[PDB]
Amino acid sequence: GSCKGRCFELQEVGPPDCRCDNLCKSYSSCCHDFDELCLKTARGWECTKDRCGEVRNEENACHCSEDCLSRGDCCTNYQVVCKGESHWVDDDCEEIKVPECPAGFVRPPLIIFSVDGFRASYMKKGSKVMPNIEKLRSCGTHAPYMRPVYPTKTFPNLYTLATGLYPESHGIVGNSMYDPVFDASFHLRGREKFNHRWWGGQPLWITATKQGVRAGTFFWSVSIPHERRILTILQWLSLPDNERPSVYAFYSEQPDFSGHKYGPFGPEMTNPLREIDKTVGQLMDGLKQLRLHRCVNVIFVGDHGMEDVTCDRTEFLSNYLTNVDDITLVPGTLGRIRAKSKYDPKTIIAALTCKKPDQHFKPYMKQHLPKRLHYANNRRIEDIHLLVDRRWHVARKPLDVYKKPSGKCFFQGDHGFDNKVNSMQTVFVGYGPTFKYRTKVPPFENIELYNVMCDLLGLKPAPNNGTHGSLNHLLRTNTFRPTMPDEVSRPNYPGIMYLQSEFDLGCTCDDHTKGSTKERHLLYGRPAVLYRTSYDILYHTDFESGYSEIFLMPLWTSYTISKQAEVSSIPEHLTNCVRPDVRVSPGFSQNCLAYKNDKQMSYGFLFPPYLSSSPEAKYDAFLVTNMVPMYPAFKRVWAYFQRVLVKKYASERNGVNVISGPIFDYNYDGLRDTEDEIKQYVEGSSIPVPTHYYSIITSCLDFTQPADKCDGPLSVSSFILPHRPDNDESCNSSEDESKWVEELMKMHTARVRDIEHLTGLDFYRKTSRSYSEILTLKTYLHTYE
Ligand SMILES: *[C@@H]1O[C@H](CO)[C@@H](O[C@@H]2O[C@H](CO)[C@@H](O[C@@H]3O[C@H](CO)[C@@H](O)[C@H](O)[C@@H]3O)[C@H](O)[C@H]2NC(C)=O)[C@H](O)[C@H]1NC(C)=O
Ligand SMILES: CN(c1nc(-c2ccc(F)cc2)cs1)c1c(CCC#N)nc2ccc(C3CCN(S(C)(=O)=O)CC3)nn12
Ligand SMILES: [Ca+2]
Ligand SMILES: [Zn+2]
Ligand SMILES: [Zn+2]
Repeated sequence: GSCKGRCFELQEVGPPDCRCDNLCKSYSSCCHDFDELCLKTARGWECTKDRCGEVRNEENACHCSEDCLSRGDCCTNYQVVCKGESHWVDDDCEEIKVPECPAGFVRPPLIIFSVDGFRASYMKKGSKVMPNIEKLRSCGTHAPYMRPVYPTKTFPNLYTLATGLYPESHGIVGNSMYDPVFDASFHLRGREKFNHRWWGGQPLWITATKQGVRAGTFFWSVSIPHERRILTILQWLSLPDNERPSVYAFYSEQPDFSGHKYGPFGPEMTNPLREIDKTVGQLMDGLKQLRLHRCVNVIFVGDHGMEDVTCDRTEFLSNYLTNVDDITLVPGTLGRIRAKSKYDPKTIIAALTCKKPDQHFKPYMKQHLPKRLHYANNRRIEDIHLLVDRRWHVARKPLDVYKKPSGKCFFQGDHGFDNKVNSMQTVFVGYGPTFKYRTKVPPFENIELYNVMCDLLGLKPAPNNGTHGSLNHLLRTNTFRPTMPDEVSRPNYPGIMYLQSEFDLGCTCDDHTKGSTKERHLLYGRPAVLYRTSYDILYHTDFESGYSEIFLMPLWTSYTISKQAEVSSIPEHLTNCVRPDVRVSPGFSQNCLAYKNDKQMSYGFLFPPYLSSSPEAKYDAFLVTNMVPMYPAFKRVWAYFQRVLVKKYASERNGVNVISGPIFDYNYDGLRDTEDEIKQYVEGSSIPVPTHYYSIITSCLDFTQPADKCDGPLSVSSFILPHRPDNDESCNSSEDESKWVEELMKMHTARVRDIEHLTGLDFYRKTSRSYSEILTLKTYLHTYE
């Protein structure tokens, strides 16, 4: 019945014997003497000079007596105050070229210092506010920011950090959730959240344990002071070889807790930032005191940022919907709606769509949300979602909300918004023997981190949504080397096979061998096809394509548009021209009759006829092998992109290479559909309708070089446009395309990697860059923020 000998014991005792572990307070299951022995606070956490060589008083939180080292309970500043040593922060950066660990240590430990709601811009505050953190940042490896997953809430982001998985895959899709299979709710408060049934994937503490690497308890009851959390970690580090964990985590509820009260830029935020830094100093001083300060890898990382949000900036569904009492809303910086058991999704979406001039939320069916959010493929995600404007909340009705009785809001800051929003970005710093010295790295998504942490511990990662190798540039030593996948399907290269006469495709028109087309239009090699299919490489003066005889359209179409390229028209005489392709059987070709019989569907072209190099070349653009099903509403988007925006990008970027193609993701799992999974065809045909259209736009990062003569790193932007039969998503869509199309595109920006998942292709296979560098490029997201 005693915690004597057991404080913060790693092997938690089962029921009903009392506990002394990190979480016993949250189970109200601590032994009676837990507070007394394990949560001592007398005299604080710092030695003072008058305590140096004191007689030991056992009531003290930490000790300054001469036996403190042998007892394992000196204050973190003991050697500094009592033995004349410097604080860690007062030492200059010193490159740790090799881990310097005690005997017995078989790998450098990892300590994750996680800070809740640590907005990326808080790093600008500087060495006068946060001297310790700024030393970590400038001596170690750091990114300008780290992007969280959506929703930009704590539990989804903490578990992503831990698993490398999107929320829809790990299952923690919100701080609040309903699961229809369990018929149960998950809430930050209450004990439900501890039940293993909610938690999917394989978190780092499980990965370590499964591979024979011990973890400290990552979780801490709120009542355990931060200083005690640190002392506990440090004390665990002095355990014998056969007990000592290799992986630890500190967690702090700051600066999030204050951020909500004062807003992210409230002047009161300086105090929490100072206190966090002091906690960091206690860790580093502690490690130095243990002579582990050149042994341990330390990651400083946040879960998300913080935005200015006040109760007066609240949209109410009751202003849009009658009978708002039929609905359940998960409210705040996002919306999820479901019925209470009158309810009808289409009525609800319509009634919420483009209804007020300044409307600060947009409704979506989850499958129509931007693919970059990867927020749909989980039964815990409601079909109806509201994306809320930064700085705003959505609520169901006024009386569902309440101010203080004094009339002021409960909060001035909040988070949860789209993870592209600047204010939601958080931090990453790595410091120690395995990280690079005084190195800055590009920003990266938090899904990538699990793989790094695995590498840092010599663990094989569980299957996750990180691209393993994409952050090899963070480390001075890599335990993992990325290898480029082998191509599964080889292309055919058909010459002239058929004759005009053999084609009865219902089309009308008013009437190539590699060469240097491959050199000019495919700058980074052919994409590889990573699934079993039959497809043809088709060459033309102005573009190259990979044409699928299964889906009867290109998988990809590649072409290069120079800065000085001329945009021309679709001649009147070629307005409705479609031409048979003599290289492809009639049987594996689309036909024009299908389109005439389909009253909703038209067609467009992947290579734009607007960017033809000559009148003769333009005829290639009307080949049946270049056409794709497009709703008329979609053609408004695509024609504007092709006729106006491609030239613009080319003009701005000193030329661009473009790869465009269809995506099919009818089951919204972010993966390429099998043919069995396609649920819509051009009527009377087996022409599959794309759910989306992608484009990858590449150029030289050094803009002084043209895109087709680039020596160094590359620059990419990409999108995955939803193929919709209306433009209800774009509230200004009844105006000229100049007012809304490019904003639609920006909303549906994507990583090359997202397109790879969605198509089963592999891009950038032949460049003068290292594969690791290419992995970084493929994980880049252009945000426009
Ligand atoms: C993000 O990462 C997760 C985890 O790797 C990915 O989920 C995994 O997806 C695979 C492939 O679909 C699933 O396994 C396979 O499922 C098919 C379909 O039934 C089956 O025929 C195969 O034999 C195999 O079991 C796997 O179950 C699933 N894992 C988890 C944890 O759900 C996910 O696809 C990734 N997301 C993106 C967008 O990349
Ligand atoms: C998810 N979570 C926490 N994640 C971290 C974390 C730290 C560093 C890092 F790189 C990645 C993650 C610390 S704690 C959480 C928190 C809030 C923070 C605290 N303390 N509170 C709790 C309570 C319970 C649990 C569960 C999660 C599920 N399991 S399981 C079944 O997967 O082993 C048990 C403990 N997590 N949790
Ligand atoms: Ca799919
Ligand atoms: Zn948080
Ligand atoms: Zn918060």
